[PDB]
Amino acid sequence: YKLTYYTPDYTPKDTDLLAAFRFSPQPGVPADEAGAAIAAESSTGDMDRYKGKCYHIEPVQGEENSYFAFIAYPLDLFEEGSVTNILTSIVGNVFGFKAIRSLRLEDIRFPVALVKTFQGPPHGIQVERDLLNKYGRPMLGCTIKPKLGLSAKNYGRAVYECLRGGLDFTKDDENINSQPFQRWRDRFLFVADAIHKSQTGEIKGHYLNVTAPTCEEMMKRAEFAKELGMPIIMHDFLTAGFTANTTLAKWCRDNGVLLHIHRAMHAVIDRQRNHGIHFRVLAKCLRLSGGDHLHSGTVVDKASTLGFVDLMREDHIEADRSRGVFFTQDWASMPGVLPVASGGIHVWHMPALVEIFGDDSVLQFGGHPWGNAPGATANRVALEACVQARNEGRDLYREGGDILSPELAAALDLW
Amino acid sequence: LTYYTPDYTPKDTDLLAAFRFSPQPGVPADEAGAAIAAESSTDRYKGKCYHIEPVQGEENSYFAFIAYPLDLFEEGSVTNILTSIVGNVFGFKAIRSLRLEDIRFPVALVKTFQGPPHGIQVERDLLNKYGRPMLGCTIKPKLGLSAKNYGRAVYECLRGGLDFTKDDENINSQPFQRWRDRFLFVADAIHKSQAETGEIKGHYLNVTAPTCEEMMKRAEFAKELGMPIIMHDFLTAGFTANTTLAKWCRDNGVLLHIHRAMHAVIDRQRNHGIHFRVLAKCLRLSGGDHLHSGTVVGDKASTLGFVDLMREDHIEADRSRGVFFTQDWASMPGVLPVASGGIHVWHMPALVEIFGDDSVLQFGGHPWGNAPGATANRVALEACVQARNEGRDLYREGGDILREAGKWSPELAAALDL
Amino acid sequence: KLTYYTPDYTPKDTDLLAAFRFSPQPGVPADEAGAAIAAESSTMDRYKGKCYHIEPVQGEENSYFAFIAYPLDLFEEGSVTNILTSIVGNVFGFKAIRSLRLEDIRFPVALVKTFQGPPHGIQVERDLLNKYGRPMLGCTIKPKLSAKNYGRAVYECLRGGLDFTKDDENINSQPFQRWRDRFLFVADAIHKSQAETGEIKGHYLNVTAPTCEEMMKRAEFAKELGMPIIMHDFLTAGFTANTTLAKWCRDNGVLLHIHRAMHAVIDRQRNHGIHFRVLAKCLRLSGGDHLHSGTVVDKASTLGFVDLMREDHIEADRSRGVFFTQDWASMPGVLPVASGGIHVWHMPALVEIFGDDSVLQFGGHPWNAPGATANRVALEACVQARNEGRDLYREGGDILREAGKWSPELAAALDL
Amino acid sequence: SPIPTQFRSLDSAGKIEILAGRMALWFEYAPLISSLYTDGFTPPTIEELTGISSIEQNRLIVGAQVRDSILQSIHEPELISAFDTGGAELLYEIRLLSTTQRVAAATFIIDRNIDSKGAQDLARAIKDYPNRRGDVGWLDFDYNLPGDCLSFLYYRQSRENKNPSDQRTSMLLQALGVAESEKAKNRLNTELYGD
Repeated sequence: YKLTYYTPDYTPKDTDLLAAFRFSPQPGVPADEAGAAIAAESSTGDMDRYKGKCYHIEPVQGEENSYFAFIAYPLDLFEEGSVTNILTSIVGNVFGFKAIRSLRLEDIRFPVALVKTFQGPPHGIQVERDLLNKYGRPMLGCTIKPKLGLSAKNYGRAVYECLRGGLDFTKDDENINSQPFQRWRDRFLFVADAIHKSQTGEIKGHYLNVTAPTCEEMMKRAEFAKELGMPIIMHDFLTAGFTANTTLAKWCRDNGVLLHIHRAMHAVIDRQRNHGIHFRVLAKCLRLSGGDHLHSGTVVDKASTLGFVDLMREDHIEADRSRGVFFTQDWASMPGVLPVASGGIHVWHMPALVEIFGDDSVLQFGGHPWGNAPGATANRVALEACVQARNEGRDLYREGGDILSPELAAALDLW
Repeated sequence: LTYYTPDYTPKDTDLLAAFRFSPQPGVPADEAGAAIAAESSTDRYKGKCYHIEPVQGEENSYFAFIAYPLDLFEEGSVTNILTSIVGNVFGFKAIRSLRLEDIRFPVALVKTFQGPPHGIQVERDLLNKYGRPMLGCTIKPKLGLSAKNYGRAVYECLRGGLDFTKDDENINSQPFQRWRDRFLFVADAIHKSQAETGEIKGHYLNVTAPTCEEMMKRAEFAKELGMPIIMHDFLTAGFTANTTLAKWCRDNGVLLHIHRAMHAVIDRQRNHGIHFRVLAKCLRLSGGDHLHSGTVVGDKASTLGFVDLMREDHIEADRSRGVFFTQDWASMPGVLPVASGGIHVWHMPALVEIFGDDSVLQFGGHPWGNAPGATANRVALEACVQARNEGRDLYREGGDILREAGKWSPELAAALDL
Repeated sequence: KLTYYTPDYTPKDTDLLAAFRFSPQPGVPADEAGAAIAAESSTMDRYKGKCYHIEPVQGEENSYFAFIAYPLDLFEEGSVTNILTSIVGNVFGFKAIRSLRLEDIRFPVALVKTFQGPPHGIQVERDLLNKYGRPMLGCTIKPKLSAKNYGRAVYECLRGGLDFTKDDENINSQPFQRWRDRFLFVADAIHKSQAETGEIKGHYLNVTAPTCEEMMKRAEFAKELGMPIIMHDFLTAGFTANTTLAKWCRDNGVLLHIHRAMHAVIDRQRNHGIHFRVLAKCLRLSGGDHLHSGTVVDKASTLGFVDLMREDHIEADRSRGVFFTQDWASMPGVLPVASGGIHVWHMPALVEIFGDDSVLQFGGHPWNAPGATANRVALEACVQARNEGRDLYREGGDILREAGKWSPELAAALDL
Repeated sequence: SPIPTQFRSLDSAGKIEILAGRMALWFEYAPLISSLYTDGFTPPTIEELTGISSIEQNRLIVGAQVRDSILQSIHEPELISAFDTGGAELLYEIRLLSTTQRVAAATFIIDRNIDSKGAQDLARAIKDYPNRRGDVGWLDFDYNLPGDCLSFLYYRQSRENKNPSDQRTSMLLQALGVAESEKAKNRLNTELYGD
């Protein structure tokens, strides 16, 4: 019973779901025993058709009492189309297991057979480019400051200025859903007006936050955004839940509204390196549930970040342990998700961001010395300069200081 | 340190939170304290750190007490409260690690939440079960069974004496078993076992689902079949969905059972993440009549601490039990704790004394199959409850209480063959 | 042409494969013809079919097989109708071929999992009906008549011992009998029979209708009346309607019986059209708990169908008409229904040929209930004999003659 | 950027005109786009100017580079005489391989007449091969032949599979149809046909 959940000769099937875990066993507990235990607890704790199997165990190079375990799970154990069921089974209670000091989930291979039961992003990268009619470059946006205490009218004015000034998107603060000092219905009306009076001669939008306490309230807010002609909405999937996220994603596909996903709680789950769930797992799970855009955060480990960015954009990713990719993942033509870089960035860092992420991305910026429209201008200019330079073949890391209308100058002069 | 005020008294309407953290070398506790408040709140809208007491024993380990104005929170929304307090405060460089230990919800905010659909007293009245803790168990084999054979197992276990039988939290709807068929066969098993004993019995049908609509369909079917209780995973599915289901349950009269799968991901380590007691309070506000707490015998003080937090109307602060702030629940109903993990009749004495009467014990392999299983637990519990009522000491006489009962019951006598 | 016939291609696990039989026009090479089929049925170099293998039909001139792969991306998830327009939309009208027939399809797991499959499936269906250890019995009511008299015939036959009674497939709603009343009177017959015998009995109410809305109304009423099973013609009504009804059935707990009327139009001639085994697979993916397959009392081809619609995994075997190994990825099977030319003398063979997971639909007894009695006895006798170890293909005559002495109803049937 | 030996003395407008006129073969003007870019050029603008979209530009540059890396080493002139009209998309998938195994992979891919999908998967059998140091029958498939890398992939994918079932055997027959050594052949014959 302790063993037989570890079978070193087993070769995975094309339909198996595979997971890679890192762990540190309690002193006295063998690595193999711990591996078998993970497989048992995560699958059974004709049963041979319903049990997971640890097929490979190896030490983590450079770390004492630290091992990897690779476990296969039969396709039949997963509810079609459900992220919630996949996670409930895999990370349900194995993390509380007594023979292990710590456990972290590093990766999941979703077999094609399971990938095809999911909706995937409502639109995806190519569709979004066409819906927005924006090609050849990363998209830009920003948040609005002051955050709290603004009337809907003043908020709308700030949104207006930033969008008119040259940004593609403006984002609601994640902490303002509906508050005593500002109710969502009015924020939505005034923001929509700001878009109307700006939309330039090109499509612009605002990531209205439709995160809500109930499924009904969430739809109610989303429906209002649809009535107002809003091209995009956002949701905090790790605080709201995958059930709610999936529901919203289906709604979005039916109604043609792009969906923006904000990590919003991930540091709770994936920050420490020896416990919990690596972001790249959550990123794959999200791609299957829904969402057209996903915060990835910035780069400016690097390798790990680049790794998941490809996992959520590409159709086929070869395993490469140096980038944190444990299993080859075939996405079976499911559309990708645009990464959104944010935090600690300025026009100053635009060269690097363009070279690192390429064109299929969104760069969100947090003030400029002259109001906000010059802010938007400085970012719009900096980005175009970087894109054209990259097109010319210039080195955006070495020539970045040369690659980067006094709006941009004011920003560069400040720093 | 514009966010740290060493001399400040919180208002009765403030929300308070207690964090534990370890600063990067070079960073004073004062700065880390102020930083937590700043990152989590941003003058009328900023949070304020007001106390940065060190934790005894541990080096480079401190607490921070932060007040947040009432107006930073959306009425009635757990999702919003957590987003505002724990969304990104755990991600900045000044601190090596951060854990949230406690939250004080001001009355003014507590009253904007639904709370448990029924609560402890109503739930007993609906079930007509008084005096004792309730019993249940689950079904093995879990995976690979047909709906009919599953239904037979449910029937036997309930007929045998349990109050509740629980679905495997991992089986919502799968190729080997579909939820509609499970619901039909389980419901039949309940109706028959109930009719033959003259007493209400249930089954924690799992209505966890991939979408809000599917969740409702499952819940609605359970209602049509007359099922008194349903279950849901509040952490994996999340709070938006959980809150919705709780509202539905109140409107329809269905009790709601909450499973805590994946809690370990968030609260297993003691130096990072969110302590369960916080999640327990959040759930009491969102909804749920029953909640898995986990057992003690199959930290003791911290466990008892949150059990009181989710059952009592008023809990005085007591750091030795893990309670940082006095919490007044403003007459909101409590949540009935569910003990589980590593338990069988040998632990029955302790479980009764530890949790008292307002609890559910979820057991489990009996030598003579399922009804004997159920019988043995039913007897062991009644024997323990009665002994406690008499004044017998369950932590010392427990061995004899079970053996006397075992002599009376062949099923229990077999169960005690350990 | 050479961009389609690729003799050195190995199919991928995600490819949809199809096997066609054809006879080229004189002057046209077999390879060119195979390439043409792949071209007509497909297209962007990833959106074309590829012909990977061509071989002659043993024993026949101007008769070849061609094996064509199609990329997964070309097929709408969950849609039989999209698969069919893609595979059979225009190849049959192609000028360089005299005749063309589709023999088989391999549905890759990746595509199988996008379909609902049977509402309930074989094991669930037995549990719902609480019937185990044997084939099920039924018959079609003759005269193929007022709703009241119809209901009486149904009552007597079900009461007499059959598990199911069937509506004539051609009677939906007619001036002499309107469906709403047939449904009421039949439901009464069922309810009385069940109450009296203690068993579960049904009737294959025909819910085939001219429109989707009408189809639903008929199905909803059958549910209102507590009917466990309904009937539909998947070929005439078609797959959009069939799939719709199957979804309804799964949501509502009603079993679905599929009739195969008009299949002869499509597959009777051995050298043109679509072999029923293809249609049978397509139906398993669309929906249906029961399917008419017909009896044999080509045997090899019949056995092929039965495994294809019931097993989880079928190994390729050309002698049984199976061209490709088919993995159903745990999707449940469809219970086959034997029919045509059957009465108790064939009971031995039917039990041995189909095993327990089947339904036998019988035609005329000299004495209704005596008919049901004769078949119920004959079946139980045959099943018991099989379990004991008798050989039903040889001892069947004696098994029935002995059984005929237990119940004179059976003797009366055997006497004719 | 390096320019070919013919267009060393043209200006930017000369490059523009020879690009817009297609007045060469792809491996003759693919370096030119790269040099042209340095003198003020953007691909979205170039779609208006020359008229080749950015994906095609990138494919052309990478394909010409791979073709140069092939031709500068041991070979026979027949395949470079074959990579003259429409060889860019196929040269774009073998860019993952180092210069040594590149010329070996090109022979396979142009002899078996394979498209982009097979080329992507094949280069992958080669790239995944090295990190399977310990396995069942690993050293019986050599490394310097592409067919044997692909055959090892197929064999391992069918190796601990379901008992025959014409699924493991089907993958075995796929592996036997591409291998090109002799130890590989007698090992796969030991496996598929008779112990």
